[PDB]
Amino acid sequence: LTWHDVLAEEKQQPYFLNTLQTVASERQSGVTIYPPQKDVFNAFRFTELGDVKVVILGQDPYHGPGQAHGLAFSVRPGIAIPPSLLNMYKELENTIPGFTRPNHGYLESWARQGVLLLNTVLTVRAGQAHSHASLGWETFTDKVISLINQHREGVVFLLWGSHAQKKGAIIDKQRHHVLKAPDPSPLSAHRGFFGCNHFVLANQWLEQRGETPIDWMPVLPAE
Amino acid sequence: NLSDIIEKETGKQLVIQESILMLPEEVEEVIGNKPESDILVHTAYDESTDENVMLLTSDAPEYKPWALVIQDSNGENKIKML
Repeated sequence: LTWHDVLAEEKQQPYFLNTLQTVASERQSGVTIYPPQKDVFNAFRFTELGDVKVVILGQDPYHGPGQAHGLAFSVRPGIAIPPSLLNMYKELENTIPGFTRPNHGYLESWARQGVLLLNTVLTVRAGQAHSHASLGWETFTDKVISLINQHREGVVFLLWGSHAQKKGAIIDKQRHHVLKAPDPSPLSAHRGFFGCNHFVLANQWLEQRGETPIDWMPVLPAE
Repeated sequence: NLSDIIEKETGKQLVIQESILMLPEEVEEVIGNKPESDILVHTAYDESTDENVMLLTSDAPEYKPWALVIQDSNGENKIKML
């Protein structure tokens, strides 16, 4: 069960080719888009289908230079921790034993442990937030979540904010564990995200199923 | 641009780190006023005061300024309609 195996038929779809072609055309026309084309599918690269244990949905990649690199919420090394990720940290410190706030926002180690850090829209025009929505990525990421709901069993979904929560409609809630809560954005963290305990609840669900829990402390690769 | 609108109301020069999309119902509670459409919460951090300056606008490509929210080290907002 790999991505190339289940997504092969979807790569052929007219709407999908339309999207990649629009993005590519814009890049060719001098429109800077993030992340670099080489990093657009990193989430699937780092986390294969049989390895998906936790699914955390984001919206679109960061629109600033050097921030995004294919993973949701994660920023490259040397980039300031974005406010939301910071609040994700504040909740982890409060709940996960042994967790101390990191000094970066690079989450490759999460992806390596089975956390599919997926943004619903995989690209953005530099400087303009949400510039690539209603362009095809949503349909694609809808199928991706549909494929996970289908071929897998017991995956714990972490849906933050009402936008993300809408994608729970295609997830059988008896087949998969779905945890809802408001977005970790400073504006909304104080109405349900803080104290949601999503991280510890996620690991408890993973241990009560034979799977090895996630070590939420992110690590930095050398040099 | 959006960064100037932040400097226009607060006098502080900050870079927008993230822009989180939010539905009318979500921002209705916190702000205490339901917006006409989807809102983008443009968030910038100001370590100088440990505050979070959030510039809320309508969705792309209009980005019509809706309000300015400042949150302090106590998670308390200071809302200002634009």
